[PDB]
Amino acid sequence: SSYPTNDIAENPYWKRDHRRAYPQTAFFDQKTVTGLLELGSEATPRIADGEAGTKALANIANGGVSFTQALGKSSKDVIYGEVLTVNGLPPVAPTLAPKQWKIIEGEAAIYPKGYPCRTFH
Amino acid sequence: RQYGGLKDQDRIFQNLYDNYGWDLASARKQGDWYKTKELILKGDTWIIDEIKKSGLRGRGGAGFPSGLKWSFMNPPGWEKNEGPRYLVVNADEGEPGTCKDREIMRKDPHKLVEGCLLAGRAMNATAAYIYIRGEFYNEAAVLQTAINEAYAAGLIGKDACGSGYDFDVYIHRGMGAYVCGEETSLIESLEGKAGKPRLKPPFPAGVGLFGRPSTVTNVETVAVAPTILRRGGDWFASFGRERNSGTKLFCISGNVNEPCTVEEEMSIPLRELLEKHCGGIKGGWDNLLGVIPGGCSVPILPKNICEDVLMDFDALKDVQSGLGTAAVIVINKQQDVIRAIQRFAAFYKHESCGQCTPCREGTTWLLKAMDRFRTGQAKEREIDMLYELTKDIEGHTICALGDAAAWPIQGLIRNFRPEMETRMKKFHDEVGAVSVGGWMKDARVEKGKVVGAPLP
Amino acid sequence: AEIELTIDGHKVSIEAGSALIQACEKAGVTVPRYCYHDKLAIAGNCRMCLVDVERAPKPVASCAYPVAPGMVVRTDTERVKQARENVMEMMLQNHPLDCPVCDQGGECDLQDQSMRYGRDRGRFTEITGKRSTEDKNIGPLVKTSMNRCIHCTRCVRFANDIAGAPELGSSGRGNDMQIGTYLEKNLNTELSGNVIDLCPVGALTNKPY
Amino acid sequence: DAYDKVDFDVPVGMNGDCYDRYLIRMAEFRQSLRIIEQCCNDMPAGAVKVEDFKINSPPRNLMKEDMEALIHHFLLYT
Amino acid sequence: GEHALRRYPSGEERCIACKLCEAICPALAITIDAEERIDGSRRTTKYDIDMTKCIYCGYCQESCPVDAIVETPNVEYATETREELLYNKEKLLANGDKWELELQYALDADAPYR
Amino acid sequence: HIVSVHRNTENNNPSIPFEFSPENMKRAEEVIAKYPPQYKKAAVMPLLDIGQRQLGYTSISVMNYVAKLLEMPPMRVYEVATFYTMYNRTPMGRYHLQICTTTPCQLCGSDGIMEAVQNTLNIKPGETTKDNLFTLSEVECLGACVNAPMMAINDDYYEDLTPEGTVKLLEDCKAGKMPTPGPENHVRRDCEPASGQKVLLSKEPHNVADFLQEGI
Amino acid sequence: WDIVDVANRWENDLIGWQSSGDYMQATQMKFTSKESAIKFANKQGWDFYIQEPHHRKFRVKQYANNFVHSYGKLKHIRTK
Amino acid sequence: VNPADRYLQHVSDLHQYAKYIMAALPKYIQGFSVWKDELTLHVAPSAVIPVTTFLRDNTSTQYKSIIDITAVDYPSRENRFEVVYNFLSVRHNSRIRLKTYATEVTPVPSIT
Ligand SMILES: Cc1cc2nc3c(=O)[nH]c(=O)nc-3n(C[C@H](O)[C@H](O)[C@H](O)COP(=O)(O)O)c2cc1C
Ligand code: SF4
Ligand code: SF4
Ligand code: SF4
Ligand code: SF4
Ligand code: SF4
Ligand code: FES
Ligand code: FES
Repeated sequence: SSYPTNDIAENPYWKRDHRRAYPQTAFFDQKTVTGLLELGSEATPRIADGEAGTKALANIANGGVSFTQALGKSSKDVIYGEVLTVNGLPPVAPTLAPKQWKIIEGEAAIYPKGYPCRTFH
Repeated sequence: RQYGGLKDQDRIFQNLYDNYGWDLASARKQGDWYKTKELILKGDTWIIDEIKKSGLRGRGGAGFPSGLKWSFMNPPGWEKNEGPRYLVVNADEGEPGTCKDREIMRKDPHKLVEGCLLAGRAMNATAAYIYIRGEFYNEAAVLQTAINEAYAAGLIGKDACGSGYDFDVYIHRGMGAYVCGEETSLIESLEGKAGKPRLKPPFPAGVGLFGRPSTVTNVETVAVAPTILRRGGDWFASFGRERNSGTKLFCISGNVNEPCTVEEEMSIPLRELLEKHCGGIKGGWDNLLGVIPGGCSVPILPKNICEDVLMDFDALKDVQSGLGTAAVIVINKQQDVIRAIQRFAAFYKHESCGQCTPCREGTTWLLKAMDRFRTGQAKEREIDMLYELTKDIEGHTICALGDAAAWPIQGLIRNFRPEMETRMKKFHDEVGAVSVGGWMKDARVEKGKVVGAPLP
Repeated sequence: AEIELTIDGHKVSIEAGSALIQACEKAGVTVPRYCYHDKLAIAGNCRMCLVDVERAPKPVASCAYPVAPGMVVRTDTERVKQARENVMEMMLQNHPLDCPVCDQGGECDLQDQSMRYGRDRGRFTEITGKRSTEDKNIGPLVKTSMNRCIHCTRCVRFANDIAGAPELGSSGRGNDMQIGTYLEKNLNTELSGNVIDLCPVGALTNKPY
Repeated sequence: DAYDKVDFDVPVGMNGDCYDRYLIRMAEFRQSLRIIEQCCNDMPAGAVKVEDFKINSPPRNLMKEDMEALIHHFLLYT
Repeated sequence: GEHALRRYPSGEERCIACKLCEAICPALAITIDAEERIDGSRRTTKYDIDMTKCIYCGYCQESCPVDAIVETPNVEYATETREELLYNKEKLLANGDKWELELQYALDADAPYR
Repeated sequence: HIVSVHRNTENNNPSIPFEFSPENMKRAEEVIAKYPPQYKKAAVMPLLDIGQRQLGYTSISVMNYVAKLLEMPPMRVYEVATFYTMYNRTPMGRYHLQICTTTPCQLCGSDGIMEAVQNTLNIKPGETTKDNLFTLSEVECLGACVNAPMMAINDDYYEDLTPEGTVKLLEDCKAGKMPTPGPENHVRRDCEPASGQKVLLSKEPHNVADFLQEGI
Repeated sequence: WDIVDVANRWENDLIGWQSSGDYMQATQMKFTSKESAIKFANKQGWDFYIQEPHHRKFRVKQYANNFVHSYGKLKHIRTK
Repeated sequence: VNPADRYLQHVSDLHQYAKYIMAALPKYIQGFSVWKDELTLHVAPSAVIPVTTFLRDNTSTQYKSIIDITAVDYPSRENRFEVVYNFLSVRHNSRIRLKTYATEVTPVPSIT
């Protein structure tokens, strides 16, 4: 056993369980993305007058505006900040850990020159 | 403002050593039942508002203020209850260290009966039950003779003191259980069941003994009540600090030179308490290993702390401890603390009523661990473990016996960790090394019992 | 006639003066417990349904804490999870290793709540070990194996209240409390085979099955 | 599964034939033997199953001593 | 290999009918009926393995807390009928009889690793 | 320790009869009247004590008879007298040694007192003497903690003890003649310091009548 | 599915195996709502019976009920 | 340490990517869900063929390889089967899922 887990007295199990700390599927409708385009975000909220802000949320929550109307009403800075990248380019399909290849050519290769298989590392 | 050493005119009780006899005429010479007729004729609101001005804290160990405790008893529609209200006097003590309430009842059974009538008038109680310890046979006999003298004088009964107020003091004797010291277990033992504590949100001032409202007061804080109504609240409020007011009987026991019971001021230094009125310490102030203020249910104060500590509720709560019953059990340096707290844990294992699961399943585990730590059959980590198994009992129980059984273990681990490590290193180099639970590598379960290990 | 409070952010309305565990059951909040039952009296023995209540210093027992207005209840406090692990470990240290021979294998309330709320491992490893309770012959219909009793009083509360057979009870202090007739007296009632579905552990169980 | 910590190369053919599918199999033997050597040398100590007994079973030393672990053992299999 | 129901020292059947080998068996080969016997002890009336739908996963051996059923390393028991390949309680008690000297050697080297 | 489960061999039977003595019956009717006439059952605690004064111990005949007297089932008597330490349900001798062993007696030598008792006899702290005279019982705090090592015999406590005086106490009780009624070998009064009296050194008390509030 | 009289189970002559001729005895479905189960069951063309659930009646409990004052006969002894 | 903690930055990148993909084809993408570095686009059956071509043809996506496609029935839903498509862009080292629905008799169009 390892030390912070076989420990007789300092850990409780709820601090070190991770089966019960599983995260949920972030399910996003089309209308909650209209909410994120028009209300804003928790990082950058574009909402003033919070007591009226709940009512401003509620018509989108009932289906007041549409998504194409949300994209058309949205400013160029919003479209280039949160939908697009900051240069105006589409976001690249993300990968977790990128791999950069390096072909091994010389006498460290697995087959010498003249064989149609190369080692790629 | 040097707190301590009050004059002989400023003591509440004068029978505390039996110079003057417990007789009713001797109580008249002492000053009892002198103006009780007029005090009963005064309103209950005046008595409650006078005892609120004194700062009478609770003398049973909880410390809760008695004026606020007596005022919770009358919500403004109590008259719509239309029945009997009962008062209960907790004359059962069994707290290790204290003798103060046996000293109430043997010396002065009459200020008890007087304070019973006065506190029943303060809360409009119809009767009163005094719960004597069933061990205390001669104490119960002397109290019954004194209550009979009070019936014969007419100062108690159907027409108490010519004031049209009815009041009966009966005596109940509890055959040897210490969890019956708790107020609600006391109520259930008077009801005729087994004496187990009940849960909190049915408060006993709301609905209590016999399904009727009842509060439970200590026998001392009732025996102080008539003199503090006579002398006034302003005289009692002068002693002690601003919130901790007045005087208290202290039972100084353990290994002092001269064990005694005095009645002295609150907020007084422990050194001036032990040095000036009980000889000293057997061996001097060098010979102080630890001190337990209050009963068994208090953590130990170590040697450097207990030099400048005062004996109120504040200066002991500030050092993470309790005043309790203000029994002073000092522990000799030639005695062992681990054997002492093993005996305290065996006391709480014997005395638990056994109703809720963390208290009952806990003090058996605390005893199985303290026997093992007294022998020394452990690893260095298992006393950090014992700290955690104090913490898991400490606040999840019905009454405060689980809270009480937690605390001395916690004080031992906070103040005497190297004293336990020394015994454990001693066991590690007398005989072989030891695994968890006390198991040794030779230890195997043969037919029936376990051999290979010396079975603590 | 009703009281509105908050459990887990959920807002719930319940009839006045009820227990807090009925408010948790109404709001859908799952609270573990061993000595509470719908058809029986309230006792606070098992200490399992402790719960974080604003304006309370200690975790209060949710089965006997009455419902008050303006109440904010939280059940996912770290203190409540610690409390459930603590009380569960306390229950398990004198309860014997009888799960392959117990009759409540896939049915044990103590067992399914020990995965969900209790501790992973056990620190009970003394040489002196667990206590042992004498077996108590009650009758021909009820097999009785009282080492695996947790003293939830539920059989006693029932045979007192509803069955009307006052022969059951609890005699002792400390660990030496037992649940049985004191004299070894046979239990009759017209429904004595109902105490064996009632005990959450398998201490009172079926004799022909 | 700790293939990042272990160093190897990869053979990838150039013509899509059955012969370059052959030559890259012949070299993944080599790379696999390289894995086996680098993992024989760098094997650490410690536990071999996951930490907790709510998803896989306790050892038989422990579940015959532990009430908690007997409960977990009897539940992970029924 | 084939299956065996062991016995205690001084001869007692070891199978306390806990049904754990039945509940885990991925191909449903185990079938057990259990009754309380004359002593009041819990024992199996009927124990049975179908060896034509056993898959040799060893979960039945991993699951038993008493360690009552084990796998002997015998693979040389090939038969000529199906009826012979259905092992009741008696065939498996005779196997756990026969292989006990060998299962000592197996569980002296396995039991720490279990 | 507490041991509950009752054995039905001899001298503890529902069949063996029991009734109150008429003085005990008059005291029983006096004690039941202390409580409201509804809650008769609340007098279960003293009446068993009353039966314990008549018999040597609390049998099942006394618990069954008090249950018949009080309109109670007998299990409600069995719970109450099993929960309490003082209802000794086994027969003992005449004298019941109750040596306190809690820490304030332990710090002042109750080890020496218990050793000086069980050297004189040969019995264990749960064992009785074969003469049926003495019965050891180690006990927790008996309320006299200041009188630092002590014990109890029947209802009288004996305090401030030495291991040399304890064997003389036992030899006095082995001859029938009671040793003292007093609490010690005459070294103090009750709880006054052993040197003398530090406070309350007056001949007549101060009356409370001169120091009054003026509020009345 | 409700069982068939002849086809459910019968003890084997050989060993005592529970042999069946009914093949839907082990199948059992779970649905979210009652309406989804009815829609699927009459969509597949099946004759169904539906059984209504039974919840417990809400009755208000107090712990302080356990010891209320009895003016007349006690007619009960609680014990806890 | 929680093994879900190592994903969190890439899971945020996956969120921003999917919000872009929804803003690019608003006619055809009903929703999406990001679990833990797993992206799932939620699309109508008459919208299968226009989304898939996009996932093949846009240079930012380039989900060339089909990996595995299958169905799952939920009998409680009116549209009983859901049909899942898994793709892998071997350029960008990325995976993607596409979920549609179909009843027992009504179709979903083929991407073959
Ligand atoms: C296990 C336990 C034992 C107790 N024993 C006593 C006792 O022996 N004497 C006493 O006066 N209070 C004792 N108390 C405190 C009682 O609850 C006390 O009567 C009440 O809390 C306060 O009474 P007071 O206002 O007079 O201080 C005990 C409490 C507990 C939890
Ligand atoms: S704390 Fe212990 S003695 Fe007190 S009520 Fe609870 S179980 Fe009983
Ligand atoms: S009742 Fe107790 S012993 Fe029996 S199976 Fe459940 S947890 Fe195990
Ligand atoms: S006998 Fe059963 S129901 Fe009764 S308290 Fe014990 S475990 Fe609970
Ligand atoms: S062989 Fe093992 S798992 Fe199978 S019934 Fe017997 S004890 Fe249980
Ligand atoms: S080896 Fe596997 S399939 Fe065979 S009886 Fe054991 S668990 Fe079942
Ligand atoms: S169920 Fe609430 S504490 Fe036992
Ligand atoms: S401590 Fe021994 S009698 Fe109180």
